[PDB]
Amino acid sequence: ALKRIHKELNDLARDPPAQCRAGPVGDDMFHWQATIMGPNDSPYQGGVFFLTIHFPTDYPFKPPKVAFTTRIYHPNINSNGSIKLDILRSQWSPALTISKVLLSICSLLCDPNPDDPLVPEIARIYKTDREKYNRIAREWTQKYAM
Amino acid sequence: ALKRIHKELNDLARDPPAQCRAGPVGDDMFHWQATIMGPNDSPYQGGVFFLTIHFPTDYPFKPPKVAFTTRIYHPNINSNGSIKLDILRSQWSPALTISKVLLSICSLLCDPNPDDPLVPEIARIYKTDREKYNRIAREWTQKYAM
Amino acid sequence: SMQIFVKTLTGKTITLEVEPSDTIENVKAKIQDKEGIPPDQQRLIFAGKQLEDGRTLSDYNIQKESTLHLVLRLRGG
Amino acid sequence: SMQIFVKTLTGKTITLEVEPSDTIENVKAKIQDKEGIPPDQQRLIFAGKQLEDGRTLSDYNIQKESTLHLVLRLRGG
Amino acid sequence: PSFPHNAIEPCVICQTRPKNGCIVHGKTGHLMACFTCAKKLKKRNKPCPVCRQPIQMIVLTYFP
Amino acid sequence: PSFPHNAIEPCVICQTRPKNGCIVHGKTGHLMACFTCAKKLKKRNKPCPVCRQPIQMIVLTYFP
Ligand SMILES: [Zn+2]
Ligand SMILES: [Zn+2]
Ligand SMILES: [Zn+2]
Ligand SMILES: [Zn+2]
Repeated sequence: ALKRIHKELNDLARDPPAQCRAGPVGDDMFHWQATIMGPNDSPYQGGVFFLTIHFPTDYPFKPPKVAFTTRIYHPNINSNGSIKLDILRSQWSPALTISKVLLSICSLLCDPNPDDPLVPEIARIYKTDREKYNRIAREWTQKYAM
Repeated sequence: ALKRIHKELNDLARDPPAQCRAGPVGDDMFHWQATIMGPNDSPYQGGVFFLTIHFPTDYPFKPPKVAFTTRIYHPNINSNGSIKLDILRSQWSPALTISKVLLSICSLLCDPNPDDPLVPEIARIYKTDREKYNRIAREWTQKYAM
Repeated sequence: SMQIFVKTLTGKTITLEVEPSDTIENVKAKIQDKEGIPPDQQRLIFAGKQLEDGRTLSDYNIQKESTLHLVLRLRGG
Repeated sequence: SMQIFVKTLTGKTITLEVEPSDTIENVKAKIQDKEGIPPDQQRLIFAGKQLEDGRTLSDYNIQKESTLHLVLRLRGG
Repeated sequence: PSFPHNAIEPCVICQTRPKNGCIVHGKTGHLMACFTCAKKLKKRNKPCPVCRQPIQMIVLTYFP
Repeated sequence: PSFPHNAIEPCVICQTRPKNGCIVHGKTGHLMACFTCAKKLKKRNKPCPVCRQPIQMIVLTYFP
């Protein structure tokens, strides 16, 4: 795992995805912090969202544990920062990297799945009143991610 | 075929084998002349043997036709210069090159098969009187290949 | 008309020859031809946005020497 | 003990680690390990002479950085 | 035509061994992991890391 | 670790197309011909040019 994690860290220094950064918290190469900047034109714009990453000992055969530390208004992310996303569970691939996972999560922000939601109340508002969804997401971005 | 034959010819020009040479007869890329030096310690020693090579149109899927021009005393090569050798027939491989075929023929000279011969009379002498076989092969080398 | 780049899942970068009017569907068909990845397993990302199959490169302001980012088909739930 | 070269069927050259006491059988087993060619389809040549399975590298005066030539198993008939 | 310049880069999983563990699925294969890591993927019930097609077989790939 | 520097060289038969036609036999494969040339060998019931094992299948091989 360690050599693969080192390789991913070097890739993030050299050529990170536009809105995404990640690196070890301190001495522990298996515990990272990440940031996603709020995508341009989304209600998350101007926001910085922190995540924790714990690599398992048999990474990359097993997925990293990824959760938001910053509160965010989204149907597939709860207030505890749990991300319900298939690539973090049964649809993980050892060819995915932290870089690709953070880019994948960033794309989930711009295009949520309200049909099979983690937070039904937020999904309901997303489907029925997009401008209300966007208003609340913008308020949460100002309140929690700035 | 033509591009593969050109590639083999360029390899022979650039990195010539010690005791084997081959190249086109004039301007027909599908008709080559080759020379093999008599292997050291064999009764062919100090001999130069001329061969003709005719590449078929579907080379290298089909083998080259290879025949001795120089007369040679051997149980698996007749006085017409026909070589009865499995890699020139059913056991041909498209991965074989003229270079590897000429090396293979050179090794057939030192390691005849008298049990399934092209020339039964020569096979009989090979099995019963090796020194007589070697004497006749040496005489043919002096007479035809020197 | 113009070249665009795709950073594939492994970080390998490939070059496509495209028209700004090309559908995302056609770009995924070209990725399948070069990489043997079925379109339904391709999620293309530009400026953090997933690229939808019936839209065009021009619809996402993808220009000469833009880089598309290929990740795996994903599903939030 | 010593390195020798094999010019394989395609003209690619590989390096073997061997002892002069190694049987030709063992050298072919090492070629199988590196290149996936079964010993019974290997014919090794060192002076226009085929190398026989039960004999050793030392029996053919094969020394440090000698080049063995690999062709396909053949039989005259 | 264009040739696989990335063929000499190491196994994307272990970042050490050569790409000699071909993942076969129907008429196609993805070669980007070593035979050791590819056998781990098959053993641990994983599909192809790159295209998610089931792993039919792992082929120890030689380049003659 | 021995990396395939020869993987970028063209098909040893046609000397034009890339080495993308893997010749599969049991748990091993020889990659030194293009898919087109390899399919010709399989179609005509020819063995592996390099090791003479029968051809189980031809795999169109990608380096993703
Ligand atoms: Zn590996
Ligand atoms: Zn695959
Ligand atoms: Zn070919
Ligand atoms: Zn083979």
